[PDB]
Amino acid sequence: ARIAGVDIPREKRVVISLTYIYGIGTSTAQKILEEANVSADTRVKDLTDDELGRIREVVDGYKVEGDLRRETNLNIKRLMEISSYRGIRHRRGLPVRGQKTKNNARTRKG
Amino acid sequence: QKIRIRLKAYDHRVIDQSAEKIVETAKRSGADVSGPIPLPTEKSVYTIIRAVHMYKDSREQFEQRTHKRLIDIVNPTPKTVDALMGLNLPSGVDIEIKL
Amino acid sequence: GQKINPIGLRVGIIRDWEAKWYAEKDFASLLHEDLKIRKFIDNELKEASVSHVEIERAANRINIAIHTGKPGMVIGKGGSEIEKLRNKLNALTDKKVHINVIEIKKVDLDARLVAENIARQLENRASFRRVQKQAITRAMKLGAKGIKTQVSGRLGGADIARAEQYSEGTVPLHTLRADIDYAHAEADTTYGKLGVKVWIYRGE
Amino acid sequence: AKTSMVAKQQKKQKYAVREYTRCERCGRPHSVYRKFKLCRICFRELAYKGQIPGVRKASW
Amino acid sequence: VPKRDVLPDPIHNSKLVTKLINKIMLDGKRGTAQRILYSAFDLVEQRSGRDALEVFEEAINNIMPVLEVKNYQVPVEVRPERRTTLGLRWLVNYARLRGEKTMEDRLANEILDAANNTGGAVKKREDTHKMAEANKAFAH
Amino acid sequence: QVEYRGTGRRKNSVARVRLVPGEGNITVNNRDVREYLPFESLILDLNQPFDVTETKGNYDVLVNVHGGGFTGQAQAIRHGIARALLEADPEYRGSLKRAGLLTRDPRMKERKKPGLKAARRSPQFSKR
Amino acid sequence: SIKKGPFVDEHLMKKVEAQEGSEKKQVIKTWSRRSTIFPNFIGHTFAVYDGRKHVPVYVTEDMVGHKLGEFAPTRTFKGHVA
RNA sequence: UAAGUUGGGCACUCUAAGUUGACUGCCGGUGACAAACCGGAGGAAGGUGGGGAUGACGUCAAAUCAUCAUGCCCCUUAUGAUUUGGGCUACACACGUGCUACAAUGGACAAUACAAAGGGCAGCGAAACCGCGAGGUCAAGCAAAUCCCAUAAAGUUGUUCUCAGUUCGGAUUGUAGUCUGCAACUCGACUACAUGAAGCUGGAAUCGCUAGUAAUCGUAGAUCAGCAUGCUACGGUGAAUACGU
RNA sequence: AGAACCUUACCAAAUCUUGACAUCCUUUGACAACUCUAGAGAUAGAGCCUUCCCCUUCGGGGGACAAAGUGACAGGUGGUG
Repeated sequence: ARIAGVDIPREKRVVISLTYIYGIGTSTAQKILEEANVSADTRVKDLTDDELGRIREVVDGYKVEGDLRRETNLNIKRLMEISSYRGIRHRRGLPVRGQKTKNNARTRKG
Repeated sequence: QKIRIRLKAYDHRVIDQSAEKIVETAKRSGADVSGPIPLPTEKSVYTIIRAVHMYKDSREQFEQRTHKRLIDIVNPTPKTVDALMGLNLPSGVDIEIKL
Repeated sequence: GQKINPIGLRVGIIRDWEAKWYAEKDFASLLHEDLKIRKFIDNELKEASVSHVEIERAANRINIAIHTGKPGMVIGKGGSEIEKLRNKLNALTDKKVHINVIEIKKVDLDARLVAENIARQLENRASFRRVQKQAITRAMKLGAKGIKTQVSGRLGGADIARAEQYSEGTVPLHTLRADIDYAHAEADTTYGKLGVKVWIYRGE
Repeated sequence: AKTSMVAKQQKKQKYAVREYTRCERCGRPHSVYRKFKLCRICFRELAYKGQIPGVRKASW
Repeated sequence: VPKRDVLPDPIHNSKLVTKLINKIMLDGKRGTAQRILYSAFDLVEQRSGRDALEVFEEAINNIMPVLEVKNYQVPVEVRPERRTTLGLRWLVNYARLRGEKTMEDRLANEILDAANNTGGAVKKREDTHKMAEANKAFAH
Repeated sequence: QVEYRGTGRRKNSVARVRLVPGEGNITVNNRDVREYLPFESLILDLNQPFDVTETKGNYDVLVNVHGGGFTGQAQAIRHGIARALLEADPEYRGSLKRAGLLTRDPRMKERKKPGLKAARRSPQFSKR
Repeated sequence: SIKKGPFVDEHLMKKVEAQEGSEKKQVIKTWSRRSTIFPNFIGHTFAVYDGRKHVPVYVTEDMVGHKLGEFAPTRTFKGHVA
């Protein structure tokens, strides 16, 4: 939303707001709290002038607006464009490392 | 100084008899023989399936007894060395003389 | 299984092990070397019907003791054949040996001896029934607290696997202070395999 | 079949790790003990035979 | 036949707390269950400030059933030990099913309401009463 | 002064209970019980020795204990205390036999049998 | 995963080197299970033996998301009706 | 002395082999007086204290000729066999087992404790350095109550998430690295990042548990050049329930 | 109680037919380590070396085999619990 990306929950803590959409994610919590200081001061949105001073710079390198989308789109474009030695197994739900699919329920498949 | 030994045989009777004769032979020509120090005597575990083609749940238990017995003798002398090397007819014991 | 060879449970309590040597992590070499002598034993088995052998491993020497059915020619007239057996064993096991032949208990009341006897008698086309009657008769004549011999397979030139048992006296199997001798043998003339397990109960 | 496996595991190997510790008296491929180089059933057979000086079951 | 009962309790005043610490001990963990039941103790002593013994005794004296059932259904007289055990089990069941916000607000509300002889506890009580009294046709 | 000795062995937990004169308290491994034993407000059971045995004159305790869990260690203190009270004078031996907590409980964790799993549950039945 | 850098067989490399010195060849009979994608195989063709018969597949310019070890599953129809 | 590292003893625990001991061995009552039954005392063990191996006769034409042997029939320039790829594991699927969550007894963060058992000679890698972690590198001791694998997790001490498909949750794939393997793709494991579906205790039916029990949370061993949600063994918290057939 | 190859019993290909392996007879003998080449590899050609080591009264045996001929054969995860 205002800070970055598309939409941010209101009156919430920063640690979940930065991970509500495509973004830095919460697995990098230790790294971001070591580098930056903007964290969950309290469960509501307390964004002030002191806040967002350097967290935007700390997370700047992680350009997540459409970067993952373009990466995945080009990957699947190569998959269905070039010989689909993985694309043939991508229809059945098999990863690069294999799954040995036996319980093919109706989640990934039609 | 001191001389210590380590014994490993798969039968506590042969080990006890061996320790007794070793201690007696060592003390025959001297004295100050430390007793047969017991050691925890760890074991092994072998699970063997009691079947050939099926029946994995039906298994059998095996193991390997590992008996350790330490006997020390202080003020070493060649006489106690000869007594120790006298005879080891129950060769199940693994006579490992140390210092 | 339902019934397991009782001498497996008996060993380690009242009776010693079949093969004996010093303990170390190099048990694979010792066992694979002992298997060669165990397989070689058949040469003396086929003529002397040796029951079994206790093999000992000294500091650098090997001691064995065979239970032959008769000592006269296993020891030779004056030692005409023991030396060549020792030499052959030394060559085969890549190590020397100290043969100490002892005659099995004078009475043919042991297990493996009579097991091989009845196996050969069956292979010689003799009625297993009459052989068993003679065996149990001489078993009770010699004096034994309990003796049974089972047979299984295609007896009497048939195509049906049947089993028989002929026991006598008190034979406590579930009891552990029994001091028994379980044996086994295999016999056939033209039909499959016919296994026999002779059991001896001598003293408690 | 296994009649050529008894020699294939004994014949030359293309690189360092190409073999399996099969049984010696037996030819059973699977369920082998590397300490004894014997299969699951062979160990039980010789233990019932009392060949190994190891102690019996039911000690715990 | 033997029960292997446990006498002592951190709060010696009531021995039902032994059953409490035993039943709330789900998933093999005791410390947090004992902590949350202490929190329930404190809050019930705080909300409508009174000693938790009286409110707990009211809960364990008003929610005790006298009609149960043991393809036929028959009312059966209840042993006091089984009656108390079933009451405590229902208390912990209400604690699970309420699913409120804090660790012990549900527990304290349950014990207070049962002491009031109102609420879902007495609702289940009258359900047992009327379901068993429906089965009296097999008593003769 | 005189110092008595006792020991407690249960649930593979052995407490070398040593009793000394004093106000009546313990030092588990030269440390207090409240924080060493997690969530151990159960010291009512541990002081039951003083409330039911030897009138109510509390006797200081020094305990060096290793092995077993903290609860098993705590119950192992009771056996040592009871043994020390026994060896103090045989007058209360019968009463302790009649007051419980004297007969050592041999109930420990037993062996694991084939057929169980991560949860110690017997195998299921061939349903449907 | 990855060890000794890129993994090769050191004999198919000899054939590719011999056939790449002159004008490039579009026919190469091979097994291609111990080889990886690397820039020296551009412009060539390989017949990877999936198990029944090796089938030639031409090398493209975008070999970042493909490996020459397998082009089609050795499980023909992948063992399924659809 | 940081610490049993050191001088001193085996006092305690523990440590392995002989010895008493729970055997009805005593009392009271019941019982045809007897056997036996009930209660008790002493007593750790009261009516075989607990757990484990030992599974009668036999039943299943139960399984194994694929441990091995094994009679007979067949190929024996192939029905034997040297080497390379895969394949026993494919999925509109179903099945049973096992693992993970549906949660705020909870998750996430920080200080903090309790265990036994097993293996170890070229293997077990002390400390330490580096790295985003996996792990890279160097390195101590030890043929073992010395030294290592190896830290016990829950739990105690404080905090946060505040009832949402959730700071629950990791199925799904993509990016870059690590151990072993010459080789990780059908075809090992792990890591750092991102993505975040279902699932908010489950219908008829349905399995397991009688006391240190279930349930839960950890540890070790084999399987291995490396690869265990499977197995075995060890350890921690630890309940009610059986009135009655 | 370890399926990437070896593993595996199947297919395809390169392939031999006393065969992959092993014994019995003989020409005989410590079993070939490493490289170049054709070959997907096998395998084959070679360079190279395996190379009486133990008794040896001079052989010989055995003892391994380098390759060969020989009749048996070996072999079947081919079948039959």
